[PDB]
Amino acid sequence: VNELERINCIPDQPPTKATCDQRGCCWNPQGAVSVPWCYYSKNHSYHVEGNLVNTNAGFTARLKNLPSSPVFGSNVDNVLLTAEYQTSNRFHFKLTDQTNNRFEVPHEHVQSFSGNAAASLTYQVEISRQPFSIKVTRRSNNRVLFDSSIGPLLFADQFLQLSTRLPSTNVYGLGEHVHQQYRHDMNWKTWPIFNRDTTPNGNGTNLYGAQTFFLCLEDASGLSFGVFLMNSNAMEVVLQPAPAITYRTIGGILDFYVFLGNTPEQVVQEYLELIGRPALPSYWALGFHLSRYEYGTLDNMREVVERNRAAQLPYDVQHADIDYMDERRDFTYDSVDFKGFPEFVNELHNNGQKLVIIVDPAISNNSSSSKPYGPYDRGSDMKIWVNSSDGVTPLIGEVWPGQTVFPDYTNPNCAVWWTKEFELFHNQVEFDGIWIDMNEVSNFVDGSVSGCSTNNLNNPPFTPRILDGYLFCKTLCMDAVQHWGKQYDIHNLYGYSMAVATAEAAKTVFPNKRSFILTRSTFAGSGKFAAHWLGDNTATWDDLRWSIPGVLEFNLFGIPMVGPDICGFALDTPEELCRRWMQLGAFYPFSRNHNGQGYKDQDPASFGADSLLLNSSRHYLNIRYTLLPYLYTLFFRAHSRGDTVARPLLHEFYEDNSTWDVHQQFLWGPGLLITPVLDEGAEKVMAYVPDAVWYDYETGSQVRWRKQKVEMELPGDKIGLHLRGGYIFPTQQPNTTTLASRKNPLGLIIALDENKEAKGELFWDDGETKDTVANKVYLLCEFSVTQNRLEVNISQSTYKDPNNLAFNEIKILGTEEPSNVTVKHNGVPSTSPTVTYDSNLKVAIITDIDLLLGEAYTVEWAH
Ligand SMILES: *[C@@H]1O[C@H](CO)[C@@H](O[C@@H]2O[C@H](CO)[C@@H](O)[C@H](O)[C@H]2NC(C)=O)[C@H](O)[C@H]1NC(C)=O
Ligand SMILES: O=S(=O)([O-])O[C@@H]([C@H](O)[C@@H](O)[C@@H](O)CO)[C@H](O)C[S@+]1C[C@@H](O)[C@H](O)[C@H]1CO
Ligand SMILES: *[C@@H]1O[C@H](CO)[C@@H](O)[C@H](O)[C@H]1NC(C)=O
Repeated sequence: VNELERINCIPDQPPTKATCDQRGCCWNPQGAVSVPWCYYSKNHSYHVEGNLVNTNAGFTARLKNLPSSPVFGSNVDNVLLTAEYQTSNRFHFKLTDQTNNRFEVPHEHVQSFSGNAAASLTYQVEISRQPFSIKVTRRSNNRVLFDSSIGPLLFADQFLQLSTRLPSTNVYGLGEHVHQQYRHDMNWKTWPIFNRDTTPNGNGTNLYGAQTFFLCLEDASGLSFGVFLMNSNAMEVVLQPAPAITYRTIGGILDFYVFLGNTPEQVVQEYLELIGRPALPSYWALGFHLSRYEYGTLDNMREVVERNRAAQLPYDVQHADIDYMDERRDFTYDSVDFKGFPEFVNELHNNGQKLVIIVDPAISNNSSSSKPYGPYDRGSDMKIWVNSSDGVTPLIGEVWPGQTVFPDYTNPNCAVWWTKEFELFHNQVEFDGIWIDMNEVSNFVDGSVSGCSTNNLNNPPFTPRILDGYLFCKTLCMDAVQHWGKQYDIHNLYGYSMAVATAEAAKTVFPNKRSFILTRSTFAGSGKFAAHWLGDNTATWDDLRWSIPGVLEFNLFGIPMVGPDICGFALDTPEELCRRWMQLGAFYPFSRNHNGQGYKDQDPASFGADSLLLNSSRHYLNIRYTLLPYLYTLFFRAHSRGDTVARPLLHEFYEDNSTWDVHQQFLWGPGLLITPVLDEGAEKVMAYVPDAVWYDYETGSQVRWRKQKVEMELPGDKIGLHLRGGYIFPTQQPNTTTLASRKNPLGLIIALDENKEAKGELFWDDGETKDTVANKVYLLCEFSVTQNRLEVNISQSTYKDPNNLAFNEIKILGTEEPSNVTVKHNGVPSTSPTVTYDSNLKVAIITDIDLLLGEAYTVEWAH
């Protein structure tokens, strides 16, 4: 037994031969660091009893427990395996207790499979019976993708474990954590997953959300696969250099999906087809957002808003944190410090901006006839609180307002209550979107104001290595009771259920609009409802660097609108760090500068009306806004097809092994390469330039670099931005708000490849109506350039923007001088446009043209 393949039999304590012998495992203390001294033997677990049975969907097998001493308690004697060949690219298998119903995640999107095994499978499944293992191989090359035979199946009531070999070390995903790098360290690493309010720092703890998905790039051909575990109990995932991964959970069932794709993008698409593709955001949510904890007063907030508006900062959204509230209570505002809040909301709206308000789940229980607190009275009337273990008394904890009860968003009636609270509050403050926070759920006491009873839920036989080592730390008692079940089973689902309930509330408060929901805690599928931010980071260079893997991983998870707090939540931010973070932050799919309580101001204009930081911030935000039609179309593809938005280099450049661990650069979609300076004092960045033609975004000059590491010169006012040859990028003249920018002239940037060809697309709808994609009210056009000729081709034409939008500029990169430029409309000539040519840079710009959005054109030229 090769030491890299040993599966640890003593995860719970310092390894001893005595414990090893008792557990019937193998003892060998002579390995390298982290190699398990005690590891499972060749036959520990389950065997198949009798024959497999064909079903319409796949097959079932009965697994029988081989005799073994009970380590983490009540072992499951008869296990049922149910396997379903759900699609050509997705396999589903579950291990359940044959004679008892167990908790299964009540997911809102995923449904039970009815139907027949798919035809033309890209995979094969192989079951070994003595001892049990399950293998999933790729049919084309027989590559073993999933293979549980490396370790036992373990299945006790509060301890379930299965391992899989992996075909490579290119492993990406799992969450929510700060991994620091994007490609996984496979060198004996354990990642705990249990929704927790904790600082995203260098300690590798469980954080706000629970994401069990990972993607593996098998080799340079691009062939990739993914694995998702549908389980919401506390768990940890163990990575080792075999390479192999082990999932270790403390309840529910092992419900696994395996996805195959021809590229990393296709694996993500397969995962999202299962779990739910992300919502198409409101176009305004793609703009820049500004926020802080404790402006203190509306006057102070209003002063910040005004100096950034005075600076002409692209600036769509203002967030109001708990300081707007009357003593930190939801659905109120402070009538003294925030007197005139409704007038301020009108000011934002008149300026073409949006208000996003924070709402916390926990509700103050302080109410009397003397001073009623409406949300609590109404919630108690409807009996929609999380209860203590007696099943009848609302659990009391403590959050921002003091003592609180917690809504049980798993109860359908709770969404009715929540909806009414928002309707009532929206009648006072006409906010545009909702930021749901502290929804792990976060509790300032451990469990409840009276602690937690000692029992198998609060104190289980095995505890994954979660921060502080107790499940109820800074959250609710594990024996608290909700509609879907006990907190032990549904804790990781709280913020998911809250986001589902908040989207329901939006149906009434914002009829037929998308609005915007931003959530802290997530589960698999949360992106269908909400954006995410990476939580309470710190103003350090480490946090700046660590942000990029976090953004890429949430894109894998189908929450593409993701970003950190730009400049750093905790601590005063250094000018240089904030300047670099604003440059990079202009390109986070969710772009928000947010700051903690009491720290020095870090809004862009606070650095000086004429400062390098403000100038550069404005410059790069103006570039972001210019590329919004491109970014929005990327979101359209995430929503409709399941593509990533912020995308790892390796998803486009998988043939090139130098991209497999790149985490200091990323792409927008296939075509825009972003190269930030991430090191203090630096005016350079060591960067990778992939195997494509690349053009400097601002000058349009073709770089000489290709497929190579470079030292990119990036002075204090620059971030690297390069356009990929072969792509056509739709643009729109920027303005300080997207309300205004969407009325502006459009442009095309044609970045020619080595063959002088390029292709692109543009999605365009009204930017805010819900279901425009499902109801087919949108424009989708395709651009292609193949020598001497641009074609604009319309594939869907069921929305026509009333603002007379047209492409009034075409910039062609990598071209010899165009002559005789001719424009045809539906094949019919043809006015001569203006052409400007830079012969040193090989850039042509065509102007004095008006190609109406939604019409077919051909633009032809000679050389
Ligand atoms: C939490 O406890 C409350 C009682 O405090 C339960 O309320 C019941 O709710 C239903 C309406 O759905 C009513 O038919 C019952 O009359 C209520 N019971 C009482 C005693 O008033 C509530 O069901 C509990 N929640 C959970 C998840 O168990
Ligand atoms: O006092 S804090 O440190 O700021 O509290 C944070 C943690 O709960 C934890 O660090 C401490 O409670 C334990 O020391 C909490 O997450 C802040 S919330 C999310 C943020 O984005 C909003 O601006 C804040 C107000 O709504
Ligand atoms: C930009 O927006 C302002 C409103 O903030 C508007 O007055 C102005 O005309 C817009 N500029 C255009 C049309 O580019």
